[PDB]
Amino acid sequence: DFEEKMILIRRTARMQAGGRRFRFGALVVVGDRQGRVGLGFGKAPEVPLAVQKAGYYARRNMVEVPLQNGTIPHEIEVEFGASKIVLKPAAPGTGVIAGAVPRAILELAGVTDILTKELGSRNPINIAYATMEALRQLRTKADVERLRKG
RNA sequence: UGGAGAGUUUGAUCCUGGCUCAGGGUGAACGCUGGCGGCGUGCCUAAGACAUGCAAGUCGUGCGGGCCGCGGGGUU
Ligand SMILES: [Mg+2]
Ligand SMILES: [Mg+2]
Ligand SMILES: [Mg+2]
Ligand SMILES: [Mg+2]
Ligand SMILES: [Mg+2]
Ligand SMILES: [Mg+2]
Ligand SMILES: [Mg+2]
Ligand SMILES: [Mg+2]
Ligand SMILES: [Mg+2]
Ligand SMILES: [Mg+2]
Ligand SMILES: [Mg+2]
Ligand SMILES: [Mg+2]
Ligand SMILES: [Mg+2]
Repeated sequence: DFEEKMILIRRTARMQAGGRRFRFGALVVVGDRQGRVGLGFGKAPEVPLAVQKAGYYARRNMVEVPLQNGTIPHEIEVEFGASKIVLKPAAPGTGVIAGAVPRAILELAGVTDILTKELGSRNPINIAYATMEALRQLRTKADVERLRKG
């Protein structure tokens, strides 16, 4: 059903009289490679607990990606903080031309041919968030049609 | 029919921002190594200095000769 991908895991530290106190951050992608993708970022005392928490959170955050012959209905450029993502539609045979973060998402989203580009802050966390916002914003001829029918 | 990023400022974080790496190219050079062939290519520096040979001539159907030679004439 849903395939999970781990974007990254960081160790993060905090301070107390005595020393440092770690936590673990986990960014996890989940999708059915059939138009549904979810992002999840969970943290916990230990990695596993974190990951699991991430996965659990991903499923809580789903996006309905309007796949088309394997690509996206058009181009969007989304800015999440200092990270900017650029998604450009492509023909078949192209493949998923993207950095690891946007890829993992696009792939589990069902996207198969797409032109991508990371601009601004390359921060994986905000890039991944930038992506979901991009996809989430994709519209369709029918969608526009609906909106401008009035 | 066309576009991937990564490492590094912090105890940790986000940002800014420089440095650095992965790719492609070259009339190359250097090191270790070196079997065959085809096609290309080879002073990028002193437009510095050059031994030696060759690199622009040809025409007797424009012309008159010199030199070396043969043949035939005008005479007893
Ligand atoms: Mg770090
Ligand atoms: Mg900005
Ligand atoms: Mg990435
Ligand atoms: Mg930058
Ligand atoms: Mg500082
Ligand atoms: Mg440090
Ligand atoms: Mg501080
Ligand atoms: Mg940088
Ligand atoms: Mg040769
Ligand atoms: Mg030659
Ligand atoms: Mg020269
Ligand atoms: Mg010379
Ligand atoms: Mg000269």
